[PDB]
Amino acid sequence: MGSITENTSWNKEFSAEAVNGVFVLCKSSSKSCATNDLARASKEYLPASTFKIPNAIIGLETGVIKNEHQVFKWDGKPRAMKQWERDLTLRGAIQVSAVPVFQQIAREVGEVRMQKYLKKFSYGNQNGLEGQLRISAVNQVEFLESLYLNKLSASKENQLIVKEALVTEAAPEYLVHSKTGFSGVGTESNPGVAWWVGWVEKETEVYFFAFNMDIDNESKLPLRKSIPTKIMESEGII
Amino acid sequence: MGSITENTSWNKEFSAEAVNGVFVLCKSSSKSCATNDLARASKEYLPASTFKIPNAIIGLETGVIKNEHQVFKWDGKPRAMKQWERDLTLRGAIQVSAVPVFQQIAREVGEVRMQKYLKKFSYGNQNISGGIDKFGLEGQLRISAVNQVEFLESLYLNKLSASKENQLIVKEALVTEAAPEYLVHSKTGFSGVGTESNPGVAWWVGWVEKETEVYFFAFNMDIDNESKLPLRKSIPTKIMESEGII
Ligand SMILES: [Co+2]
Ligand SMILES: [Co+2]
Repeated sequence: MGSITENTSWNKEFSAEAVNGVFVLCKSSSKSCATNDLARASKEYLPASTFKIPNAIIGLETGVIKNEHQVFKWDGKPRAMKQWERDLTLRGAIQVSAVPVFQQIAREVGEVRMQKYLKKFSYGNQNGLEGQLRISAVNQVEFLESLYLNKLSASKENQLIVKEALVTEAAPEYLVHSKTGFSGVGTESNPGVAWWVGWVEKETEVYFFAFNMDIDNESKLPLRKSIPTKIMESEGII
Repeated sequence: MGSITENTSWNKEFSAEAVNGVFVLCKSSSKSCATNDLARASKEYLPASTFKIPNAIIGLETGVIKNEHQVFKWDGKPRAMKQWERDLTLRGAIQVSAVPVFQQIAREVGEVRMQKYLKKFSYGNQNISGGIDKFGLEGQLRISAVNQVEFLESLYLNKLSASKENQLIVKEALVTEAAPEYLVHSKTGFSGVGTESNPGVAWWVGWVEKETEVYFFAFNMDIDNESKLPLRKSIPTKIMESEGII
């Protein structure tokens, strides 16, 4: 966000769970973010399901998604996960991380048009067989800020629609917009990535966060939520 | 639309607690509603804090509220509730039910423009007389449950005489519980207590997004004792739970 600061005490939470990752946190009025690893904060990883955010905005922007009330009806073919084998709203599709739904959105937007929006959005970047899209935590928090401030190259309507769909928790005092990613299990040599991106609105303040971690045990996935919670709890947030 | 339908069956929980109230419930796809009392459903009551919903939209439309990231700054003047003595966002001012913040908005909106948008929303009997900004809590403005539900349907579907973006802002301001399987939008209302013949009213109005479906509700009850209040939340819940919603 301009200047990024190291908070090495955060690493205690990671080390207690034997997890290699990075948490990035930004207070909105600060225009400067904090982290546990300076080098890993700006390091680019596959967005996985977190890509469903810029996906949903382009999908609306192109008219591929007509409006917020559009249902994505199940065609009949057996999908990879059971949770996906039902009709879905926009929030439904996002929260169950229904890949096929967004694959179909991605097809009828197009590879070139998608790329045009990703450029404008400044969402991650590309790299001679393919070169998959990767994104840095620093880029996530920058991304979500522009989404929150309504400052993306999209209508405010379309940004607002996606934001409600990103609502994951709600209490009288705070509102949590978040999205999870998981690229798959990996090895110790070559690990998968787990994401949690979002922001926490509390009081008159806003905190943007991007967390990622190496994952080589199925069982450690839920840690993508406890590490960022325990840090934000002791920071004095939630 | 479709219809409303008395179902005395729900009265169970009301008798259970000696509560004179009404629930309206409406399946959106079915385009139809269901209640315990057709008579009380159409009976118009003081909106109280449920009135913040319209006031938010009128405030956004009129430019009074600049946008969703507007901060309503606390001057340092004492307020009736500890919870109001802090700076507030839109969601904040709606959640803690901050009377003075919204009273300020009503006054910057004016009687004229408050009539304008309230006419356009078909909000209640639309009658705002008496006091420039008291019409919600202890004024002349009154609204039915069915009307609440009607209004809230128009909000969900962005059908109001107000821009979509302002409609979406307030819709987010109303999120009160989020789960993977469903989302919840509501406001509470509460006019006061006691009798001297005439008892107070207590509202809970919202809608629930469950899978592909969505259920609109408005609820009110008669309150003469302060304690039976949480039943404004719990009773409508218990019924939705039985009907299989949450
Ligand atoms: Co928000
Ligand atoms: Co909603």
